[PDB]
Amino acid sequence: DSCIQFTRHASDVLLNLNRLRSRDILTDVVIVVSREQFRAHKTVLMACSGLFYSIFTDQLKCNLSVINLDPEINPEGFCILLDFMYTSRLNLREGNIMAVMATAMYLQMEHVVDTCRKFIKASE
Amino acid sequence: DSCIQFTRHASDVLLNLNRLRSRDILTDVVIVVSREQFRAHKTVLMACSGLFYSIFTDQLKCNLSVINLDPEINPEGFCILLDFMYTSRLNLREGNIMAVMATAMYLQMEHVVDTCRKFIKASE
Amino acid sequence: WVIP
Amino acid sequence: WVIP
Ligand SMILES: O=C1Cc2cc(Nc3nc(Cl)ncc3Br)ccc2N1
Ligand SMILES: O=C1Cc2cc(Nc3nc(Cl)ncc3Br)ccc2N1
Ligand SMILES: [Cl-]
Ligand SMILES: [Cl-]
Repeated sequence: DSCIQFTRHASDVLLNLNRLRSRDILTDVVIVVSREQFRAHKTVLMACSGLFYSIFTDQLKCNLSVINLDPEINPEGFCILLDFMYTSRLNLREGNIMAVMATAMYLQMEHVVDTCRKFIKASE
Repeated sequence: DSCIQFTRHASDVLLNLNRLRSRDILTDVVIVVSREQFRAHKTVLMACSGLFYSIFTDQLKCNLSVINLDPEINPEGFCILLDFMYTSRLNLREGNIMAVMATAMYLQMEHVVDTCRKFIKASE
Repeated sequence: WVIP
Repeated sequence: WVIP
């Protein structure tokens, strides 16, 4: 086509989606990870995670307001990944890399899994 | 912080949100523009438009499944802007620039209004 | 704004 | 991935 493109549009959209999350505006699901609860937008979760994409395209699960993750999932690892989904920034540290990679594999977040594997290979 | 960032994350999120729109997945509102109807995600509309941000943060309007725009609004201008919201690409043409700018002013989409004013100033 |  |  003969379209023009606004370079910063996608970043500005995600920044605004994160502002809505911070003020709990139009969040439509709670993700339960052991004793912790995380409110989010189903569409953002689906856009970032192969697991949430499969869950919310399911004709029965699409209508659930609460999703319980596998008990092996670490709440801090999930929190770091939820922040990444809404900001593009990943708080990857020596103390959390194993939990973050295990959570990203479960959530089917391929680019996160890839950088975790590379950071782990560098330290061996 | 000591975060790393994935450059393409915001673009990939928006691409996936547009795929959901194309398959009518988790769309939660219909925007009526005269005889035309456009299905969309309230969160994406709010993230792109000052008008939709004000509408869906309203305690009564946040619960509406149908929003009727002002009858002066052109359906093609709205369609071009809805596409821009979900892709960052604006199909700006000599034949549609006036309708697109008028719609972007009504929707409170400042960057679109700015490029329209510049393209119009160049042709005078 | 750019030419994509 | 970059250092932002
Ligand atoms: O690593 C990742 C990230 C991700 C996101 C989605 N999300 C969607 N995929 C498609 Cl094709 N359409 C709409 C949506 Br929402 C699917 C798989 C994966 N795997
Ligand atoms: O030209 C524009 C585009 C736009 C988008 C929003 N959206 C939001 N703004 C804020 Cl501050 N927080 C959350 C959201 Br969603 C507000 C105003 C405007 N004006
Ligand atoms: Cl990813
Ligand atoms: Cl804009």
